[PDB]
Amino acid sequence: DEIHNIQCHFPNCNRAIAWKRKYGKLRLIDHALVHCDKNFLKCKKCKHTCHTIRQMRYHYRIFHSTSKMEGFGVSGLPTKNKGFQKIMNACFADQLVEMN
DNA sequence: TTGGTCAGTGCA
DNA sequence: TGCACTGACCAA
Ligand SMILES: [Zn+2]
Ligand SMILES: [Zn+2]
Repeated sequence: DEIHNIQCHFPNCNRAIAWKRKYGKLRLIDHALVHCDKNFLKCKKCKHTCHTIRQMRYHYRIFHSTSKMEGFGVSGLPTKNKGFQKIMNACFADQLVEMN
């Protein structure tokens, strides 16, 4: 369970993500969403939507300073959506197989 | 300012 | 096991 870099397989993406098993899937999903033009992340306190989990972290920090960010793991994401799955499998298909 | 990254981990 | 959340460095 030592940190190893996982190369993103999105076309022309040169980013690798440092990864180990305790981390789980979320930071890989989060990087895959950088390549996504849909807005699958929906705020639970207002109508705002955005592309990545990280952007939603920044949204709660700035716009909902007294709220706890909740339900933004795998279990709370639209993992059965076909467009979502396409982006995931374009980036980290090997690591995001058992996502559902 | 925005937020992509690393690093981290208690508990089911 | 790995989920789903924490704090923080630093590029743009
Ligand atoms: Zn990538
Ligand atoms: Zn909001």
